[PDB]
Amino acid sequence: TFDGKRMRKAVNRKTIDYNPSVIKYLENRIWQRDQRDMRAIQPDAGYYNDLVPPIGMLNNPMNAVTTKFVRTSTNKVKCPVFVVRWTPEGRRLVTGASSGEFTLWNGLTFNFETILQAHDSPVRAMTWSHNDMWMLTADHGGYVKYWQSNMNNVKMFQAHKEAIREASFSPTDNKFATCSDDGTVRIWDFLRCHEERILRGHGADVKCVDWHPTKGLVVSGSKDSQQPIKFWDPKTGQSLATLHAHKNTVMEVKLNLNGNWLLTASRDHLCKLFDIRNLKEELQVFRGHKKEATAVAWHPVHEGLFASGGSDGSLLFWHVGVEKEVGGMEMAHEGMIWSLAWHPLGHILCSGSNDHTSKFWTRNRPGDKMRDRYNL
Amino acid sequence: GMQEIIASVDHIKFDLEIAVEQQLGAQPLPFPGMDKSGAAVCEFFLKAACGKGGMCPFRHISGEKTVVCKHWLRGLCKKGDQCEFLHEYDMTKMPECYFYSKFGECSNKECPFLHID
Amino acid sequence: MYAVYKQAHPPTGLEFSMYCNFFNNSERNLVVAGTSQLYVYRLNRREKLELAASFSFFGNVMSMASVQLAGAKRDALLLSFKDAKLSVVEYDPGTHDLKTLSLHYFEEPELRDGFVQNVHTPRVRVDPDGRCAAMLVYGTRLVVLPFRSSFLPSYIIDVRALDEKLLNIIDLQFLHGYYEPTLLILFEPNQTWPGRVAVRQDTCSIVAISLNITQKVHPVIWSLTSLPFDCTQALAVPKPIGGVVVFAVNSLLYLNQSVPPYGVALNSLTTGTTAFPLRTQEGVRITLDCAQATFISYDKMVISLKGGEIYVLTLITDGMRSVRAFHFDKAAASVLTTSMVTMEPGYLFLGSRLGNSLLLKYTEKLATYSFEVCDSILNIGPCANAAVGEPAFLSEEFQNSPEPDLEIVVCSGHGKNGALSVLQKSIRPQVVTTFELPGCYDMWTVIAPRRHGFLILSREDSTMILQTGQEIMELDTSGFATQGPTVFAGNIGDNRYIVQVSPLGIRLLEGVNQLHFIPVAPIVQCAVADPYVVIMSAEGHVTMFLLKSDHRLALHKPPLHHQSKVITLCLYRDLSGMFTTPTHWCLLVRENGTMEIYQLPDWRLVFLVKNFPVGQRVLVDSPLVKEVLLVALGSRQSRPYLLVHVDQELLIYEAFPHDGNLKVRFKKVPHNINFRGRVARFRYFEDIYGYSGVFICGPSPHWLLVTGRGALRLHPMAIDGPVDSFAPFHNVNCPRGFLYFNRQGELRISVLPAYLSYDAPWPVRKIPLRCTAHYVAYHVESKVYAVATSTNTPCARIPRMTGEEKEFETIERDERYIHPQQEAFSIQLISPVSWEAIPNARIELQEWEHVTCMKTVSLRSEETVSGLKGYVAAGTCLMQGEEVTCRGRILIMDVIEVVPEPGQPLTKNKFKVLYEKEQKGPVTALCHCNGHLVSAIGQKIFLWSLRASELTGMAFIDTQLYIHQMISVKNFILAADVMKSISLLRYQEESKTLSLVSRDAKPLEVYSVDFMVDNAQLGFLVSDRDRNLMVYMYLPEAKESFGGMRLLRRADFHVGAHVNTFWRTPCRVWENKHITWFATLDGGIGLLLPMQEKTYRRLLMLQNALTTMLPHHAGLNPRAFRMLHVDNAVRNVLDGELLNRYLYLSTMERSELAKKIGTTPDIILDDLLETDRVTAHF
RNA sequence: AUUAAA
Ligand SMILES: [Zn+2]
Ligand SMILES: [Zn+2]
Ligand SMILES: [Zn+2]
Repeated sequence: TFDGKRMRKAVNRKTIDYNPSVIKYLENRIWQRDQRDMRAIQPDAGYYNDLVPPIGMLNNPMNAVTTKFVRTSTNKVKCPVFVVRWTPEGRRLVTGASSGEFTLWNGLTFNFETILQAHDSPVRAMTWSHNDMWMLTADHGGYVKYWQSNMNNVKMFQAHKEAIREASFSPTDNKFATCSDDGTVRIWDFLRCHEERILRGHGADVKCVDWHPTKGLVVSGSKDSQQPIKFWDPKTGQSLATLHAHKNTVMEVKLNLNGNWLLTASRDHLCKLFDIRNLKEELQVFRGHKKEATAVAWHPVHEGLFASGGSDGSLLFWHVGVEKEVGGMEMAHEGMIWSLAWHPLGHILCSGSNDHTSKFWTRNRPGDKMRDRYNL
Repeated sequence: GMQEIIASVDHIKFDLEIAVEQQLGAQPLPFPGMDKSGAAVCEFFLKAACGKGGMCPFRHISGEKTVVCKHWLRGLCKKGDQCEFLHEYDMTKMPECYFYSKFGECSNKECPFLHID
Repeated sequence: MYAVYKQAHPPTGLEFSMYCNFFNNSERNLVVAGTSQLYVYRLNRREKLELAASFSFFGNVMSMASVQLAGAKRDALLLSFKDAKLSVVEYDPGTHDLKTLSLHYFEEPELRDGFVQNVHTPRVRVDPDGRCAAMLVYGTRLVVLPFRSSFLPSYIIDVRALDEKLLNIIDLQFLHGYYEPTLLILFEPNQTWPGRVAVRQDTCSIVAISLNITQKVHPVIWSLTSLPFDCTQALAVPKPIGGVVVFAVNSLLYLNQSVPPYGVALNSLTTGTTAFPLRTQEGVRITLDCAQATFISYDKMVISLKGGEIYVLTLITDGMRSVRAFHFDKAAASVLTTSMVTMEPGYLFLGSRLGNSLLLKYTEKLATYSFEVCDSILNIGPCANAAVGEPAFLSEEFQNSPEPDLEIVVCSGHGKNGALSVLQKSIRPQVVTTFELPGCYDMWTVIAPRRHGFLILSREDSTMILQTGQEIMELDTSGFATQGPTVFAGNIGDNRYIVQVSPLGIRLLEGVNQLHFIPVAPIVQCAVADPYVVIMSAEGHVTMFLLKSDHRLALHKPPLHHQSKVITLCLYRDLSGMFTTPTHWCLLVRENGTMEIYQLPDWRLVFLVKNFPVGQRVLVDSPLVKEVLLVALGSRQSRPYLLVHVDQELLIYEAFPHDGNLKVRFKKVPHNINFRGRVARFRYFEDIYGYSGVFICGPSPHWLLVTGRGALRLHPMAIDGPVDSFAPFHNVNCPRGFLYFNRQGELRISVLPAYLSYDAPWPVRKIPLRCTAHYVAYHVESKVYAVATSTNTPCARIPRMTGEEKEFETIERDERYIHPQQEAFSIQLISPVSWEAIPNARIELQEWEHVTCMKTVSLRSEETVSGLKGYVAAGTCLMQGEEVTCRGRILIMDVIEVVPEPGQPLTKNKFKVLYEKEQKGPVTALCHCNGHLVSAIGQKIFLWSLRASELTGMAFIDTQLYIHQMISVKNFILAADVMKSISLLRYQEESKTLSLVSRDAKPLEVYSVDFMVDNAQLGFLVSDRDRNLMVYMYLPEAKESFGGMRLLRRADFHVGAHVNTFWRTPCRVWENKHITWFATLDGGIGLLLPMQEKTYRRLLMLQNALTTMLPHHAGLNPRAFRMLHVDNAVRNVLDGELLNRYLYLSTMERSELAKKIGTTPDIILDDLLETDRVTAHF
């Protein structure tokens, strides 16, 4: 058993500390107008203090292709990790596991901090409100829980009779949408825990749901081949559109914060991108996942860059407008990657796989020979 | 120089100064479960009665607490107003180190918990 | 809620420079541009750049280029503005402004491809033959402007739709020697970054597309595809050799269509990073990552490296012009440059945003070249930080002034050009002595046998004569008409004689002795210039006097037809022959309102203005003007100016040539000077502290200065109140000084302070530090400035964490290895008395320690009679890379008085480090709150109490990612996050609790935060990366804030520049308002003055009228420019630069606009002038 | 004290 009462030798842990990068960026912004005034980082190990966070290198999103392994964070329970989410300030990483527990890992040195039995059933959904107060989680039993930064459960109610796959907040966080295996999306009032509407029409398990960044639009993905993607009006409850985008089981639908793009991952090995203003024609199609595409994550800083996870354990990186993958690791995990979470500074990526571990990936050091197992 | 000298504001009574003193626009705390330990101390509750037991957004504090809250430093204080440990940054009030008191000498000299010897 | 934005200092710092025919095809001009500023310079042969034209834009220039259109007398300027705007402008003869030929918009959402955030600046390129121009838009759309009604319809090329899928364009340049406009594009089809080079090395490519203007086809020729990943700009080689030179970070490449590629390695860092065939260039170990290059002649390129080093690169060729080798010659180092251009052969201009832009002259040595500095354009660099303090040398006569006497010290420049700028807005005289002389109202100083020998005073009914010399004594001896008042007194001839005029007559003086006197309605105004004397009676009768050698004043009655009464006069000699058709001119204003210029020896009319008093913007040939003065200013009195005084309103004109009448026209020039016995308000002076100009007397005294730079300088002098009369004074006790009366009747003998330079927009002293100045803090006690500075040293070790302690790896590389730059931080002490650094008062920090913040903090103490003590607190962090945990120190220093070292009076001040301890995390921001020190340590904000020598933890709160800025008012702390937003915190003293009052939930990359202060409203002013100013308000009862937990923005404004430092002063209606000042990263100073709602609404109607009904430079929209981040919005900030256009209008135009917006010109003028008056600080 | 030492 582990209770914080066992003596062990002091350990100095591996760190990915963003503070030197921010300080360097704070100095450069003073005298550098933008990227074109930025002095080049040399591909040498001695140029360690010239690094800046992704906000510094806006013209080159290739910095945030995080294929440098940092640490593997595994619980002693050894159960699959279904969702990973960063605390809104990046202080901690929270993982939802099949055991129903929340595990907290320190955001600087990725070591265990605390664990709590959050849900009775596996934790399937975990989302933070746009204001940093609220973290909403859902489980395979159909219950939705309200949490705060101090990881104190505040409200509990059963939203669905079946497994809730994903939840998404409205911009003002007054309402949120949940998708379930019962085949319906449901719009909820956060403060009263009351379902405003029930959104029906998919005809099979709804595996993903996303709220539009500003408009008031709900996009859903389902197992149903006839209704793979649907667009909804959360107020009226009506189906605005149906998108026959994938052959099999759309697993993720993520709307880019620019408000224009819909990112879809599916079991047909494909990630597709769409313009919600023009839904008849599909935008770029992303190919390169040998097995199913299971997780996607838009980069918080670079609006065209996103990471993708696969059922084989591959973790690939793509950019909008680039046909091929900008980077990737074919054997990032030994099992299906369920979730990808970016640090608020998009310098660290975390992945939680169907294997009982979660891994942290950072940007590659300038001047290193990427001859490790994950690169070469 | 010294903006405090050339541009003094002590003679000015700002609106938000009145707003926080009068607890202005403070809606009752929903969801009785939560605590909001990063909130201000209720000055109305200190003088006499606030009228919102647990529903007040602000902290209703008590003076019997002597040891600082170890979870509050880590940002994981679930108890909130019903917490027996002081939410203050007094180093003298830090709890005694579990490892220095029992397991001989503590591993890191940088720990904040008090060492007795 | 409501405010008006005013800029007090125009931005300094040049990003673009070019050499083109701006005015005409006979000469070329140096055209430079900055942030929303355009400057045209002539080269005067020591060589000096003298300003010929300056224009302001409602938009920041993103790219500048010039083209010679078909059948044109000038080069059109191609200016690019943020997003997709291309404006084609020319100089306009006639009206001396710019002329917009075409303005193009390419701001459609389709062209953006769904990318809401624009990271690519629009880049304009011009074909060398002038066949077309191209502008690259959003990084993907190539706009083509064909040239021959001088423009053909433009078309857009999608570079993705081309062959080879460019998709990441680094640089694009038109190539020489082609039958069709050929554009070479340097691009990365697959992008990489330094760090993933091991898996993706050679990523850059070039294609040359041949642009068919008519068929609109553009095939690709000459593709290369394995260029090094770190390819920076490319440069097109001129016609004889041709091709392109591609700059890479670590290598240099020459590429031509037929020849195989030629490339060299500039350092050993190319080994594992580039598979391109590279040959080690011998004797050079450099980098070209951020370098400016231009071609001098052919096969010779001058390259300004990062760090300022200048290299001459020679393309060594065979007889048939194929490049076979490179030659590198390291010439002298120079300023950090943003642009470079070649003037006339032998001259090179280095445009600089960091440090002063300087003009170089290169000469071949007796292949190699030597560079020397001929001129420099002053640049208040990126204003990282600013400190307000009081100047040390205020004269004793101004000590009882009620308004505070204070100045600005700015951390400017960067690196080797890092400096401190001492900024004072107004001129403060150094009074030598004061004479209590009542009754006398006007003065004249004359030169006698070039010191001033006599000082002549006019009383109500008597004249007082003072003989100035070793001692100033009154002369009761004869010679001067002391019986009554004197209309005017001056020097006639060549200072040999003295001329004195009274209402009775005109008197000629040899000195103390009178040569002869000529009696002559009473005389009210006299004009003297050269051997010509013109006097005017009260009814407008004009007669002229002339020196004829025997000397003697000779009467010559001017032939003038008095259709209208003459009300004022002026005489002027033209030394530099702008007045084409030493010549002499008389300037005359009639009662009907007509202004006339006359050839002076004869009296023939040359110039005529029908409606002079209204204040027309341009005066072209064919109420109650009170005073008129023509003065020639500049180098050798080259540029003449016209000064006019009408209806308590100052309006001043520049003169420019324009082709038997005078080939000149007058252009109104903007200013913010209001005028709200005949005594002249305009006092021309030559050589006051070596400065030539005009002093304007009145309620707002001003110094008008024009040096050899040719830029109009207007410096206020209001410390002594209104000035009645003024005169130059050159004396043994007053070297090159001046003379004036106060309103109380006090005569001041004064000199200009010597430590300031008055040839800038503000009186400035720039102290070169040779290192980056990060933070400056003024210590009230000991009256000194602390400056946190850093200098670059080679990095020799890589810190590592082995699990026990820090382990350092020595960097072992080849001799051809560029060491990384490591910064060493120092805190210095600067004395305002002598702006040199105080010796033996310098704090050196640890090896990798970076000053993240340094402020003057008032911490409570039991020593002084008050509580607060005022130390200097610095926050530091040890930067050792991502892999090492970053931890910080808090340094609290006191500046103490000590006995100075013998022979070193400056050593009376010294640091006293009361506290310097390692913190449990990085110290990223510092602040003080009610005598407590507030520190952002990691992701927490701590509040400390300072004991004798220890810091005691009082309270903390959990905060966001990275707090880089905190400011506090009373018990409230405003914390700015690097990415999240601003936060509002309060501290309660009774219960030691630090809580979050409110915060802005939306993301925001904040630069700096301050406070907007009203009588009771407190606004949180926020600076942004997108160059926006936001005011947030805490409104708990407002619905938009959920329960007061959301901060709501209540005012929006897009300043064209980044703001990193803030400070606020009280207004000079304005009972408890404070003006929030800021210094921009582009060298400017701006204001944000709170406003009443009614005045805001009135001036908002005025602002809309000025936006709609006035043409603007480059056709830009003032309203769209000040919109929020579109270059949601809460327009509650007025644009004072736009509101200044109302002052620039004529009276008729002002009245018409006022009636259209349904108000009174007097009311609008009252509002505008009140805003100008309340902000007259520094 | 809710896992401070996972
Ligand atoms: Zn209460
Ligand atoms: Zn507690
Ligand atoms: Zn201990």
